Amino acid sequence: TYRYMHNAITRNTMFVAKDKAPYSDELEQPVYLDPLARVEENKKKLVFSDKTIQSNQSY
Amino acid sequence: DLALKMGVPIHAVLAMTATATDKIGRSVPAPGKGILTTAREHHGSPLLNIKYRKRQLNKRLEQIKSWEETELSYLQEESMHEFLKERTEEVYRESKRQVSDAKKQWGNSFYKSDPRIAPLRGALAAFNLTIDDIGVASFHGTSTVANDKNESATINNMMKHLGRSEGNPVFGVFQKYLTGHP
Amino acid sequence: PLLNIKYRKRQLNKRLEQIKSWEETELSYLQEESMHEFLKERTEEVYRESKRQVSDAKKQWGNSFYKSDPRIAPLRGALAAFNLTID
Repeated sequence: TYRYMHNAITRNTMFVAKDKAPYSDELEQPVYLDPLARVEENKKKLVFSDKTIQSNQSY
Repeated sequence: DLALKMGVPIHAVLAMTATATDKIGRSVPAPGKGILTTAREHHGSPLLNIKYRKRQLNKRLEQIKSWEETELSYLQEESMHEFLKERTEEVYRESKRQVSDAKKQWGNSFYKSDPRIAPLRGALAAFNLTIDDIGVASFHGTSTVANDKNESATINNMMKHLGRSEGNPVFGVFQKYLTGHP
Repeated sequence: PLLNIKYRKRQLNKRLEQIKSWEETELSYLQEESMHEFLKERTEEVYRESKRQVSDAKKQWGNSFYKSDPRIAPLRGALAAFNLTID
């Protein structure tokens, strides 16, 4: 938080709009319908992946 | 309980109610599938059976009555009349609350902790109703191109995810055709 | 005594021991009941159910002990949930 607060106070990037949801339009509804769906790190962004939706590992 | 106590006309049971948001966007008025979460469940169950829940609650109630008897016996050891009255009221209220919490867990909130049981499915199953027992879907039905498409899509997908029998559509009420849209 | 936490704590303690007895009985019954997949699913169910019984016990005896005691106010009981008096 200290890192982020200072980086953004000086670069004027305190608010970073999310361009995309953590789920794609293709995976949106399985994410909605899976209570155990949770984002994971991919391409340095927290997003939903097809492997982690309706997975036996989560249950 | 209160409705029965006052004898008001019980028109229906609000088995479920929920609200949801859609996603990142730049369109405020655009509807979305956010309320599809009300039918969320994991597929990758005796809790859905009521006889199992009923026997669970039965022996929980017998444990509660044993607890009540023990507490009254201890109170016997413990203005003697006023003290006994107050503590007997307490034991009765506490046993009633243990019973109520047991009934809440096993008949009302049995599905809040089960991912495999969706909110909608478990709200219906609290009254031994399957998804097929949802006969009518009072649609928002705003006569809008995006709204009636998206809404039908989410209702259909939630019915399909809830394992509704094929050939068992929900009837769509579109009361706004007559009443307009407030 | 409902305003006293030691009383509530011992109440919850024996409620928890009842819950663990219930868990052991349920696991024993599951032993009688894809055998590996069935056992995994039902063991998950028993663990979740025992966890919820524990959570409901803790809710009744530590969180919502005052919700149906008229003599305990919402403010007084909200404070007493953390052993805090009105002072």
